[PDB]
Amino acid sequence: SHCKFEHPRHGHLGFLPRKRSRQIRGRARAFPKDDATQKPHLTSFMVFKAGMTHIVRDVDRPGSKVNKKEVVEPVTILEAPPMVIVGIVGYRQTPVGLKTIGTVWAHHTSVEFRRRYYKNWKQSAQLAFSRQKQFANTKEGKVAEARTLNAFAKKASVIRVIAHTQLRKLRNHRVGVKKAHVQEIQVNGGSVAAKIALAKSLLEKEVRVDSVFQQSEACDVCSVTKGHGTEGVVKRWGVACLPRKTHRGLRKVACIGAWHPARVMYTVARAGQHGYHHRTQLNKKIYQIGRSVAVEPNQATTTYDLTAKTITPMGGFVGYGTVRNDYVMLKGSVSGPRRRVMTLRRPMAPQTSRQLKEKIVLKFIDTSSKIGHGRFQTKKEKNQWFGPLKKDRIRREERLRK
Amino acid sequence: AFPSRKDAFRAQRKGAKKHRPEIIVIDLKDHVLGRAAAVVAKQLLLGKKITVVRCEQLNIAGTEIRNKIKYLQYLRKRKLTNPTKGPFHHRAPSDVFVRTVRSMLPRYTKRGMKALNSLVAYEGIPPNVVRTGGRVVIPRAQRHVCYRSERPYTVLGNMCKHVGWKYSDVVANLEKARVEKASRHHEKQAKLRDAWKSARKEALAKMPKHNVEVLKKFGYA
Amino acid sequence: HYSRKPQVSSKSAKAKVSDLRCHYKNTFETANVINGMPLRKAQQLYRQVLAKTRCIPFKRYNGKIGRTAQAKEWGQTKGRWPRKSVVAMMSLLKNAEANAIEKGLDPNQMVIKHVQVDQAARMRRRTYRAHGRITPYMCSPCHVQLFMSEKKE
RNA sequence: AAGUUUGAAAAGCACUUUGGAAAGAGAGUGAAAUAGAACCUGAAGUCGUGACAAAGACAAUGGAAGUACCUCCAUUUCAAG
RNA sequence: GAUGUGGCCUGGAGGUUAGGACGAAGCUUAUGGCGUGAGCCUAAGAUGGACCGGCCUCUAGUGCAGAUCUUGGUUGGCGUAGCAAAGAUCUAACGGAGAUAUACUCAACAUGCAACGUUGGAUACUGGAGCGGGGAAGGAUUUCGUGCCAACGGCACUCGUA
RNA sequence: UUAAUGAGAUUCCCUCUGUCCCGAGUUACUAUCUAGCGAAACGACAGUCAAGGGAACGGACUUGAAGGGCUAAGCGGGGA
RNA sequence: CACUGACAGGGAACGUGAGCUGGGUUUAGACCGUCGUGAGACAGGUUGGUUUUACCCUACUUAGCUGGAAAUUGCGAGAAAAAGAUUAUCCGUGCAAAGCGGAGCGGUGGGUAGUACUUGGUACGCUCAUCACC
Ligand SMILES: [K+]
Ligand SMILES: [Mg+2]
Ligand SMILES: [Mg+2]
Ligand SMILES: [Mg+2]
Ligand SMILES: [Mg+2]
Ligand SMILES: [Mg+2]
Ligand SMILES: [Mg+2]
Ligand SMILES: [Mg+2]
Ligand SMILES: [Mg+2]
Ligand SMILES: [Mg+2]
Ligand SMILES: [Mg+2]
Ligand SMILES: [Mg+2]
Ligand SMILES: [Mg+2]
Ligand SMILES: [Mg+2]
Ligand SMILES: [Mg+2]
Ligand SMILES: [Mg+2]
Ligand code: NA
Ligand code: NA
Repeated sequence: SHCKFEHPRHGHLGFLPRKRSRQIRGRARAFPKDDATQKPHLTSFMVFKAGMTHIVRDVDRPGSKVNKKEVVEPVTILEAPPMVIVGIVGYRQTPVGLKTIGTVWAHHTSVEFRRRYYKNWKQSAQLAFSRQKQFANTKEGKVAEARTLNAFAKKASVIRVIAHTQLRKLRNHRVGVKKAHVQEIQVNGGSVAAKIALAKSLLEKEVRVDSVFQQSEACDVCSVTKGHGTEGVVKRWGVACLPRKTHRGLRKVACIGAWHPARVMYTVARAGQHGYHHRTQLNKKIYQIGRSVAVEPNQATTTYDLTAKTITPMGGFVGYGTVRNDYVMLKGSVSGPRRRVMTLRRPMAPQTSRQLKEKIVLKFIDTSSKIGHGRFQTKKEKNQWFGPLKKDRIRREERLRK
Repeated sequence: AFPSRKDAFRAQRKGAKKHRPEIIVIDLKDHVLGRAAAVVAKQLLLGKKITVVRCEQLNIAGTEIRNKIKYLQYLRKRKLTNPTKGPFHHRAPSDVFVRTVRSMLPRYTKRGMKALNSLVAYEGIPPNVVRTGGRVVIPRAQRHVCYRSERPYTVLGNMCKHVGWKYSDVVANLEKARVEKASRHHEKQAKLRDAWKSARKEALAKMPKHNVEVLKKFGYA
Repeated sequence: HYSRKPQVSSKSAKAKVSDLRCHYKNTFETANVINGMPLRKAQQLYRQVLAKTRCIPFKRYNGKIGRTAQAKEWGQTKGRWPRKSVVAMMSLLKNAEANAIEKGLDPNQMVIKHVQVDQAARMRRRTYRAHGRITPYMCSPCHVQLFMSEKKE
């Protein structure tokens, strides 16, 4: 017999299985299509999530009742220290897929890059890349590098560079890790020879986020969601609770199948892992690419708000701390908690709609405290509200006797 | 499969030569799918080692639309309660040929498994096969003797690229480069071939006469 | 009379205990793990199990026990820390060591060569169940025998 | 419910050594201790241990016909045969 | 379903013919041989310790895989389900075999854990319709002191209505 | 027919609310992991599916599809 | 009755009770009508009336360990690979024609002065210093 009343099913079957992700970093499963006409360029970057806040802006959108009016939008702040390029790889097409041809390594590598090959780096012999390092500079090693670069030139169709993060430059106290994160970044544009030339030019050097992304464009984000362990069916899939007088518990699915087929199907909701899944999220607009505070202290000062202040709120980002490097401000939210590393990618979808083409100009950036109900934008404002306090009177009466 | 260090050590200790098993290479271009499969399965059960090349050029009788509809009917078969267990539908032409052969063998028995494991299939002609010797055909399964010319027929690669195979252009480019290389080499060897032909033509004056008479009597002049 | 005989009787020591009031299934696992070990190594392992820095791997009688990281060194994922069996096996090892000393052998060279645990005769108590039923409540003790030999460097 | 049926005879294990003890390892009695006290014989079923044979998922068992390896088994042949 | 069989097997009787401490019955088996078969016979026991085999007649409480069969003993599930009402203990000293129990190397942690009785101190509970003090019915030594810790007090004991 | 009475059977109104829209957060005891102790019920043999025929609703048969081994916590489709 | 673009029809042991609920139906108590001398009956009405067990196998959901191509063995040799006294110099070239080519200058530490990079840590010019390859 058919069901009396109908509704859509609970949950999307294209996100199965709901298992823990294989790794903690976000990795792009595909890169945007290569257009050989353009100039060669990089296509991704790695960043670290540090809290969120909100902004004010005027809207430029003809036909909307919000035209030429001020709106408040929440934003996410992600810290972006420069990456370092250490290698070059190439791929050739086969009837069974893409195959790696070889790898060209840089002549020198960092300790943070080499730490990634150990579990106990401090109490070890620390010999990674020593034989390669001494062999690559003899007569034969130079010949081998020439050979592999010619093989790239002859047979490759895809060129990627190997890059890694700089945790020593990140200088964060709650990110415990000291071994670098490593990823391949594909080079798009130009021909294979031009790609190889660009990749060889930027070897052993560092790359800034502002040389990959521009202020008012959009991006895709690859990252892993927050974990919640073992979860029941009501939270995991959003099924309805049962009436109060139900014997043996209410937070269940009442019927898990018919008599035939004499089986439980893969489409029925069950308890299990929730969270810690990889996700690719589509159209996040960049609102600001901010310089390092050591270089420019007035990070959050706008043209309309002349107050001098940085992007870090009073009392710090809860559980994260101060932002000390270059950073990016994205509209809206991203998957994952504070302190997790994520990947920014150049967009795949068409970028021709009005909302994606709009130019963004900020008017106010909020820097009040995220502990409690913050009501001051700066410490000077708080000091103007409260005059001198008892602690200050004691300080100024015991710092003058000398 | 990468050989193990123990195998390499044993081969060095024995100090033998490079061994190659007895293998037959079949060029499958313009062959009828079912008849070629029927012949190959019987030879595999009789104990041969067989490699087939150019699987994207097999033929099926009928129109491409009719054959594509048959494949889509095959594709819709699926274990409803858990599709990770249901039939697995391979889309490449070499996998299609391998499945056709597997269906004509006692697969569940070990003997059938050995016979099926003795077959290798390729699209195009790969470079590890190109130089191994002359290829063969199956006369009782060729299109120009099997089909009436007026009827339409299908080409397997064309049928497969519309149901999901995604390497047709890669195979086409590889085959183009292959044929150019082989043609240039063949033209370069013409002086050698002609010199040997002339040498055979001229040795008939320097051999003894009574041998030439035997050659003429048996028709080798 | 043991189920196996040492190769050289003059260089071997024996020990045995009967109707020991420890669980047969726990003592089986506790005793089987030291079979090929030198005597000092076995004693160190038992001390570390009492300290809970290493575990006893449960390989046969392990249906639905917990998983632990300390089992990884034995190639397993299940193991426990049974103190009642561990202390009894420590006593048995001390007896075998004394027998070796009295025969005039060096305990720092002994290697355990034979270990065997067996089910002994059971004892009966009772338990009370719903609707006026009475049902058994039994104890399962064990026999243990072992011998060790002098290794020849 | 339950044969007290150890042995011809208690000769029912002195003494040394480890252990809180129960016991263990030696030593001794006896034709025999694998006759050590509820002790003649000591089956089946079930379990431990040592050695060995292999072995995918084909439930296991089973029939027929061979082969590889083993065999504390039987029988027949060794020189004019 | 009927019938036949110098057809097979078990306990006892009348005859006859043999065996056994140089090892009877019983038991064990990759011990072969014989028989279409029921079965019979030999070998080995690094098993046992006193009775017993063949043949012709006679006689019967005379052959088991199953009866929700009877009685005894085992067994997977399984070191699993659980041992969650009556709020709760902590600390030092003394006692005890119940420890501070180690091979090289090693100052101590990372290699003897867990648990107990008594006294002092601390912290809580019962809350006079009381885990207060006396009696009837019912029970009959459970009462007292000194010991002891095999079994019993569904964990434990140096303690006990044992 | 009846005032008073009712842990009797029924309908409406006011008050009220997690009964519901539509679920979220918190506590104590469990479950979960460990030390000690330690059962039962049940138990032909077993245990992946589709179609076919069949005592006309197969785990075992016929023809196809799958299927490396061993495990922890859950769950209530099948084991008529 | 009201909303809506629309309020289509069916199957899955008349899907779905070790998933619930228990209003109806279908025990024992009791009242009414009709029937029966009567005990009692009614496919008539009415009120009140215990909803048991998963710790096994499979299925499903998540969560660990680990062998393996003769799918555990044979020594049973198959590369989407390179081209050559039978695979036994190096680049270039088309499985060409030609053209090259074969103390030094690398890894490490010591001084010495400028630069580049997100600016404490790496490179780079000279200069000895031990190991090096050829
Ligand atoms: K439990
Ligand atoms: Mg967390
Ligand atoms: Mg209820
Ligand atoms: Mg806050
Ligand atoms: Mg459990
Ligand atoms: Mg009870
Ligand atoms: Mg009772
Ligand atoms: Mg006896
Ligand atoms: Mg009878
Ligand atoms: Mg019987
Ligand atoms: Mg409890
Ligand atoms: Mg309680
Ligand atoms: Mg009180
Ligand atoms: Mg007790
Ligand atoms: Mg069920
Ligand atoms: Mg359940
Ligand atoms: Na009788
Ligand atoms: Na009447």
